[PDB]
Amino acid sequence: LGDVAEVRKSFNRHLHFTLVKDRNVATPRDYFFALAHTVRDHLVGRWIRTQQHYYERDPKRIYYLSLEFYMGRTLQNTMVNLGLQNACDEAIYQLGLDLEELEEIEEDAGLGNGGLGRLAACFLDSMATLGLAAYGYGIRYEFGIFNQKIVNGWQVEEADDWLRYGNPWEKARPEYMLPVHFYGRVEHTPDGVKWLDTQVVLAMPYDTPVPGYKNNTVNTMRLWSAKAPNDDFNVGDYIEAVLDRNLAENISRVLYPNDFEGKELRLKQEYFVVAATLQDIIRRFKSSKFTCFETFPDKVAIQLNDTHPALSIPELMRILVDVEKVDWDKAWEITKKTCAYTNHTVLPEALERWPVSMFEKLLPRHLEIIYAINQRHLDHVAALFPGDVDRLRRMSVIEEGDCKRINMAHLCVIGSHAVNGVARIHSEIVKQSVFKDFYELEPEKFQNKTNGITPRRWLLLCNPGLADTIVEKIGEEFLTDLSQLKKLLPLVSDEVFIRDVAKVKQENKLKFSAFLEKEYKVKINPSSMFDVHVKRIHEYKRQLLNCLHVVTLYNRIKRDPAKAFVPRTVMIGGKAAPGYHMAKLIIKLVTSIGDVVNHDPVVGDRLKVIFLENYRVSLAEKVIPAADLSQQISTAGTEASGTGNMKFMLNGALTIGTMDGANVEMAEEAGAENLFIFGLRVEDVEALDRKGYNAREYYDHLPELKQAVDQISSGFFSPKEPDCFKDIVNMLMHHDRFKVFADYEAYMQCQAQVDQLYRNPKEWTKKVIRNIACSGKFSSDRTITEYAREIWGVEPSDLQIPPPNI
Ligand SMILES: Nc1ncnc2c1ncn2[C@@H]1O[C@H](COP(=O)(O)O)[C@@H](O)[C@H]1O
Ligand SMILES: *Cc1c(COP(=O)(O)O)cnc(C)c1O
Repeated sequence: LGDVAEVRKSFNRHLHFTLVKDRNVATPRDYFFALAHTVRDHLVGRWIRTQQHYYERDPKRIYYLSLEFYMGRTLQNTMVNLGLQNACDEAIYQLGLDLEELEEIEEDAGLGNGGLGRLAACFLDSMATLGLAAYGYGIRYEFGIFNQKIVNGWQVEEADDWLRYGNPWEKARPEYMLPVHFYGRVEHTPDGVKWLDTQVVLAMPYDTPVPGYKNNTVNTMRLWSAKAPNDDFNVGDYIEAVLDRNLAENISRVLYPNDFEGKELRLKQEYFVVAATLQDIIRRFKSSKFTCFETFPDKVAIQLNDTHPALSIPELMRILVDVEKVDWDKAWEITKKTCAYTNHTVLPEALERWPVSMFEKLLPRHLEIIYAINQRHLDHVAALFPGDVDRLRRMSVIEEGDCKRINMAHLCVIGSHAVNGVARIHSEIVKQSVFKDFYELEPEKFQNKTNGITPRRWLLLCNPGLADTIVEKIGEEFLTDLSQLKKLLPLVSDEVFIRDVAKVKQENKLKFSAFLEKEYKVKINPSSMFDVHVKRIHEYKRQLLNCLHVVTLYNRIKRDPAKAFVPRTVMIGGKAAPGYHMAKLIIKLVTSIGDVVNHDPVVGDRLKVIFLENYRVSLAEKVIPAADLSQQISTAGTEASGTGNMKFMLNGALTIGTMDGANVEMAEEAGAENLFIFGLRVEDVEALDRKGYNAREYYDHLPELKQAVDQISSGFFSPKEPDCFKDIVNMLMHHDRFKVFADYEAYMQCQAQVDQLYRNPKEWTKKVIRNIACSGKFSSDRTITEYAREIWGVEPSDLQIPPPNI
């Protein structure tokens, strides 16, 4: 291989010319950067051609607007999409360095927070792999969300300085800079509408390449960085200047801030993307090779990932009507046609709203436009449904209450040609209840796009073991098209293949066990069940339900210490919101139970509790390839979809969960007999809510529940602070809105079936091979082809990029 040789040549010249350092003064970070730069060079060749090919063969451009972009680590994905993974592994070894060591040096891209963020990052790869003409638009947050640190068993927020040493992937484009306008006043001149006396913030773009698997199509991600305009002056004009400089800087500083009026910043953040993005979008349309804006809805697609970029609608109206001199009605039919919405937040309350006063002050022009839109619309409603006063209020963009407020979700539907849902079941609720009146008027608008996960990151990267077990028995083709996993369905009875499936899982379990032993300092039993419950630390996610399970499990080994019980390694990961009092207590409860269960000799190795500190995109790639059991035990009627569960199924993990969200469509895809479904279903939940839930009906009338709960309340797990979980008890007893005790029995007797199925080796791995065979639907490429066809009006892989030279 001359590849292995070539990688070694460029690494040295990068270290010597780009980094300007010799091996004698180079840190492992200097070694990562030199490697990262070598891998980036191979992307550049495609990138330049891909972006010039789009200018040349002018296709319709897709624009994914999102605040969240949970990208994670780039190096590994980049060299796998380039096939150099093996050549680099050999070349890095040849330089007396470990690739795995360098990969761990790389920081997590502090651009996401949860499911919405990863959704974006997966989608971005799929569009690239499917040869699409797409772009990712977002904010270049400098400090991300935060780093989780468990101090004395509690969560401590640490600042994420992931840009301290700088990203070796992103390329700054200060020449493509744009102005974002704020505050000021409006004026109606004979020429047009003019927005003057405005405060200006600079938008500086940073582009990061998005490579496609195998294909020469490498897209671009434009993330904007807030900067302030430069310059006689007094103290009053010095202090305001130095303050304004910094205030602009904290727009692209931290994701989802609280500060209490850090609300205006969150609004400012949204308009910073919207304005910057759209000006750049339009610029590309008019800067295209060879009255002008008629071809706009045929050459531009704008997907509004949740209510965050809801301002794109009145902003596009603004730019077209006030700047481009376009007719309102012409520009409005364009707006509707060039905009598509997606709703993740189920039930009409988590739906984003903003006071009119706050809009009156910050975006006075956008308010006029929104007011105008929410009239030409209401008048059309008064045409179809005359005299219906209560429909008008139910459908208005402007809401009433303690003060007038603009419902951004209404504006998203009124302004979009297609509104979609994340899961079939969820999507129906969006139609039938969330936007009931908008649905009747236009049912053809409302759609569904079931979410997906990229098979490269969530399989080829993290679990190459399981991948190669499918590669030689099917052929690589399954990586392009995931539905080809049903081709291994007749291998449910193949004797040589079944043991080779568990061979991979165990070869992964040991690697993660070593990580667990080294980092957390606990004796890990690899022969035990790898129970996992990694997600947002929230009450509706029911982390406490899994707690109660391990409490009874601990008491069962204390009751019958002789009994040969099924060994486990209960893993609960995730992060609590900084203000969330209850979720912080929940993290403490897990650590309190662990400091009891792990530090006990009667228990030994048949039970280990371990809270996963700093659950990220990098950590998920470690835990999921080595996980036996997967928990998605959320209260039914809450989880809309969820993408986590999908990563497990593909990596050979039996899921436990209620009949809600992604669980419904998985049990539909693989059969409810092949998944540990338990607890109340949506209607039973509805019925219990009709009954009027009481906790004492469950606490007084149970043996091992009473024990487990009065253990927590007594302070059996917090001996030095016996009243530590007072608020946890008081909740589960009086103000528990996610019926935790109502699914206690159901969860445990379900867990008994889980316990017995794992007692048998072949029948567990047989039920597992069903899950891997049915995961095909849950491909991100499937969702992207569905967006490209049912919404964006584009042909997948119709425009392919040829191999260039120099
Ligand atoms: N006049 C032009 N001739 C050839 N390529 C261009 C031109 N303008 C832009 N491009 C391509 O488009 C990319 C950057 O422009 P944009 O797509 O507008 O961000 C570069 O990769 C260029 O190769
Ligand atoms: C996949 C993923 C999620 C989403 O999982 P859910 O169960 O849908 O909440 C969240 N966070 C990280 C870091 C992930 O990798």
